[PDB]
Amino acid sequence: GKFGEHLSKSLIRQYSYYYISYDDLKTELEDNLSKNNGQWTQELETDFLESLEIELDKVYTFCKVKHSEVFRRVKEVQEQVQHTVRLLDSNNPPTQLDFEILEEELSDIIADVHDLAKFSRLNYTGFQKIIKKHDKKTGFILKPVFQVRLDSKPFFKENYDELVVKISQLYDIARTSGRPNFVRQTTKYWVHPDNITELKLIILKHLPVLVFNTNKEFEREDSAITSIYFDNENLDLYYGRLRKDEGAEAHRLRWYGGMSTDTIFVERKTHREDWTGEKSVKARFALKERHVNDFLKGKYTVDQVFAKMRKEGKKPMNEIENLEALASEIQYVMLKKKLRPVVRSFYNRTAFQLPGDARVRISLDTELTMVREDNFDGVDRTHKNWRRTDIGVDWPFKQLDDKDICRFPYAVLEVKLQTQLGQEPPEWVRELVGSHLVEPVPKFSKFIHGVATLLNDKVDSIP
Repeated sequence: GKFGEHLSKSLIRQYSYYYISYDDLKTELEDNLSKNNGQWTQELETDFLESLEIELDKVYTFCKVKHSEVFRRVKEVQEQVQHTVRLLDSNNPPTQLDFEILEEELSDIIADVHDLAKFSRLNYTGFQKIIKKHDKKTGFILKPVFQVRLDSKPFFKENYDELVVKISQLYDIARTSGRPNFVRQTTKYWVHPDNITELKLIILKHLPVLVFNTNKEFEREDSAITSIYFDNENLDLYYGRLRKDEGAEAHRLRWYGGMSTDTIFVERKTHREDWTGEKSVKARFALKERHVNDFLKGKYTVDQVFAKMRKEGKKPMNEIENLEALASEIQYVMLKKKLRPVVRSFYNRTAFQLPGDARVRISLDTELTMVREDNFDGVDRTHKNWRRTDIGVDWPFKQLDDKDICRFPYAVLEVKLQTQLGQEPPEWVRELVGSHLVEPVPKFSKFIHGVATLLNDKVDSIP
């Protein structure tokens, strides 16, 4: 009534005529009743139902025009945006200037959808308010009669749910300026044993030494990386890795820290030639030391190996089945190729990294040593074991015969960068790498070096 006409004055500026004539209908109700001394008739009702059907048809059609008009701008931009995306890969590319315009046009449609929605709703509220006022002031029933007429001609039933979702989808393309990060680097350097400490102290200031929670304080023992490499009498695996053969496997049994360590890593490296397009892999499974000799024989089955892991329930069966397939393959090769402990690789690793920072990550391998594990010269070193027991991690292994050990003259410094595009690596790294402490050099194999050095007499190809 009064609150309905006062709020009606808050209509959209541009559209004043297209809007409901509430005042004109409120006058028709009060003027006809005053004339008939507060009484409504069959004649007055049919004439008032005419006025309402005139305004309903006026609104329904305008809204059927503006609805198609705003849907036109949508079709036009949906098309232009879909073609812009196609042009991202083609010879003619779309610059950032293009997306700025597309966004500008969407913002304009957003304004229109808003105005269309505000109008449809304001009008429907008016019709509801006028029918409610008529049925009150007269004893005539018009609410369910007129509802049939409103439902047959809906402008208010517009969901906009799909339009809004589409506008956001299109706007996101303009926001993401198309269809929608750093650079890695790994360098190895030789370090002369005179600089191991100086270099360690330098790195220390910037990056802390990575210490694993060893259930006890640090001991030199805790940095030892011992790896027993396997090959046969004919040194098949060595030649394969040496000639960089496609699919060339290298088998090694690794343990971290001192002799107290019971968890042994059964590792395998598969070489993949660049022509395949596939990268080389490294795969491993953990094994208790008390089971190693028995496993390599075939006596300790793969199903026995992983029985505890299956029962533990921590790992998904898919992963377990892959680890089982791995162990099975490693077990097959050891037997079929008659592999035996051939050469031991030892070195101490000091890692340097800031927690949750990968911009710079350094590692230093020191006391690089290759020891004989074979029986190719008649001398049984292992004594039917997977490693010799006359040595531990007790470098420089003085007890060993001079011809069984190769104490490598240098240390290896590995610098792993992850530099975000546009930015540079820290100046401290650039200064260190360019200093008298490190020498530039490419990666080498401790297995190949060990076999070629210690088994010089057995090998024909020496790099």
